Amino acid sequence: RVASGAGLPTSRQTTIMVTKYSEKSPITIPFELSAACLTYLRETFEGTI
Amino acid sequence: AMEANIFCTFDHKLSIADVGKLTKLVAAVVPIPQRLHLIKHYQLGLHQFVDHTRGYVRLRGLLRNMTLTLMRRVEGNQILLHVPTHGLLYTVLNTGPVTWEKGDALCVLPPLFHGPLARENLLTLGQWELVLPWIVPMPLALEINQRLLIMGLFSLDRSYEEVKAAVQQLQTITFRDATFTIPDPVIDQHLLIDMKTACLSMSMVANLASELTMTYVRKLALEDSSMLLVKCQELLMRLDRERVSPDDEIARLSALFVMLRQLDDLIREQVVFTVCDVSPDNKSATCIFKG
Amino acid sequence: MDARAVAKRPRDPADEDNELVTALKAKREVNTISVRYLYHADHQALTARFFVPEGLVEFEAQPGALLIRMETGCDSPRHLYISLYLLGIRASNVSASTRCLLESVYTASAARAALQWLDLGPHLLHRRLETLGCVKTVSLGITSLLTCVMRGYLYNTLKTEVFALMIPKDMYLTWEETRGRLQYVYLIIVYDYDGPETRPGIYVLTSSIAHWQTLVDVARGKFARERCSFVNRRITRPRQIPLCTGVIQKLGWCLADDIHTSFLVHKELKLSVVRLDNFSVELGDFREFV
Repeated sequence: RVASGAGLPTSRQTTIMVTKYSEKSPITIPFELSAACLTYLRETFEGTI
Repeated sequence: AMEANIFCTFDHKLSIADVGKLTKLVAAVVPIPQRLHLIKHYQLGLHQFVDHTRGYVRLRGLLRNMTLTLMRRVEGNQILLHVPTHGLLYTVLNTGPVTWEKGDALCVLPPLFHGPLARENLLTLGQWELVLPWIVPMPLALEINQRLLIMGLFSLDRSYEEVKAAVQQLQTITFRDATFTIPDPVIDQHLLIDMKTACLSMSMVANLASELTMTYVRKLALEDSSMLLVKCQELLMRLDRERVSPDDEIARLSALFVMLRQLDDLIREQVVFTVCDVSPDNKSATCIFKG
Repeated sequence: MDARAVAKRPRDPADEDNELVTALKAKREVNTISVRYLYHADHQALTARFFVPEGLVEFEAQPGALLIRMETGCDSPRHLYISLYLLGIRASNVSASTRCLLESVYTASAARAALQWLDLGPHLLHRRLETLGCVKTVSLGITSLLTCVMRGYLYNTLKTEVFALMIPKDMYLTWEETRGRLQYVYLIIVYDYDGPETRPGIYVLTSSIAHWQTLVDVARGKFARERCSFVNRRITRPRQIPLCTGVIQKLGWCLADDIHTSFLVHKELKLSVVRLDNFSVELGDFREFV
């Protein structure tokens, strides 16, 4: 605040308080895999070339 | 070096919401039955005096004997109570519905209501309740009792609805920045016993004045030089215009004075404060104390 | 609790440092603001500021004058302030020569309206008025400001000078040739009831009497004529009920020996006035008498 002269309104102290909050926005990524690619990555057959 | 303060302890356990309900009422007049150092919370307020058939006038008198006290500080367990000393200033809450202004001769009156209020909420233990008396400015405080007494004079005749239209006017005093609706002391046509006594306290006096004056004015008239008494009998002789043992005179005069002592509770009113500065939005104002 | 703790002498605030000093002492910080001596540290007197229109600042600019609130049925202002001297233009007690004299000074866009508010209604003046105290150190702004004294002595700050109360000679009266060593001051409104109009009759009445019973009894001698007017208005006017011959109320007290005549000076228009000196303020509630 600021000082002022006589005969004028003054400025009493003005404490002020505030509180911020928060937002949210999750994301997600689907992705597909062929069931054959899984069964070949898993099970191993005869060592044919 | 701390200033002396009465201690007080509530019995029922308080939730944190309850102790914070009380810290909103820092400054506040609190009647005390007797200047005991310790005091139970049951003694606080007019609530221990609350009655049904007993009227508002009983609160008007016992409150004069109550010791007004501000709540200087509020904590857990103990609650401080600062009794005012005469001539010192004391900040007080504007619990009274009337707005305060500079220099008012404030005087305490028991709280009133006109049915449901927008906020009756106060501190509330089981069964127990607090009641903080109004701090009305003096000119209205005469207007309160002047309405309450006349309203009971018509209580004998509620049967004429034209009389009720006058009671409806007395029911709602309209001080500036206020819209009061003073409750009728009468309930279900029947009077309260305190109202029946307060009406008897005045009507009996005016009746004795009509006849007892006819004697003593005569012997005292010729002796007077100021002559002001000599013309007092003229209105008394014109008060006739409409249409005994010596011991009987003593008992008759004796009632005329003692009834006025009973009536004095409704007449003179002590002022308990006089305003100085007023806080913005009239939430409260400092007032130098005056007994 | 200790026996030595009750043996200790009662505390002297002057020996203790001011609270502004005690806070700075721990951190040993140095503020530019002076801290060694708070002013107004020692004043039993209590005060409150009263904003006033600038058309009434005259004569009040001299320290020591009565102020009274004047309630108004208008919502703004609800309570115009009034000078004790400006009040005398309406009172019948003032001399007709003095009334024409001072009234030329008090004329203003504001002060002239205050006279109209005494004519707005039947209600008696004592209901419309409330004593406030007396000014010390006028601010004299374009919006005038006054430091009224609710209680105690009137004086300049730091006790450099003790202001004296000023009371007009036209209202002042003495109840006794033998003043006591002390005597209370009483503002006392009186109403001389009359047909066309009930004039106010202001009086200032210092007296050694203090008890209310003894005071009103001697009061009926000087005011028996107005007392005769009150009952006379009743018999003449059925269905008319005037009330209260007047009002007495305490205003303060004075040392009596200090009283002496004086005069106000403004605009080259001197006005003789009684001058109470060490008038400690002690406001009292109105007490009607018939």
